[PDB]
Formats: sequence, structure tokens, C-alpha cells
Amino acid sequence: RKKRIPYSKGQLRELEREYAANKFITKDKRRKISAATSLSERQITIWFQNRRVKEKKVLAK
DNA sequence: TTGTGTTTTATGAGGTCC
DNA sequence: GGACCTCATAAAACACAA
Ligand SMILES: [Mg+2]
Repeated sequence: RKKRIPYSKGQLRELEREYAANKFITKDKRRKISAATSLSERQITIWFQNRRVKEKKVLAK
């Protein structure tokens, strides 16, 4: 497949800041995050998908 | 500092949207 | 005629009882 590479403190800080601002990434913010973090647009899109799955688990009960 | 449950990336199947 | 997300899933890495 492709062996996963965990994101740095600096990369996660940027992703969580945007996620806190909006649960859904805009095309414009995805490019900004891509430039800031060196993650691909694809990675940023997937991380948002995964973050909403995590937030959904937090609505346990 | 072992072990092995949870959390974090990453994928592909199957959906919505004129 | 493509871009987008939710879902179940797998595996690498983490967190921390033991
Ligand atoms: Mg849907």
C-alpha cells in the first residue's frame, strides 16, 4: 500500500487550528496548509476526513 | 522495558451533487 | 462529466498498564 508517515507537531498545530476554524477544508485553505506544512492537498483532505471521524467518536453518549 | 489496546495515516468502495 | 465527503478497514506508532 503506502507505509504511513506521522505528521509533525508543527504540521498538526496548523491542521488543528484550521479544523477548529472550520470542520470542512476549503480549496483556498487546503493550498495554504499545503504550503505551510509540506503535506499534499490529498493528505490535508484525508486528515480532515479522519479528524471528523475522531470528533464523531467524541460524541460517545 | 517488556506487551498489545488505542490512536493516527491511508486506501478503495460506494454515495451525493446539475 | 470530476470533486467531494462518510464508511469500514489495515498497519505503523503511541501511550501506558504491567
Ligand atoms: Mg454522503
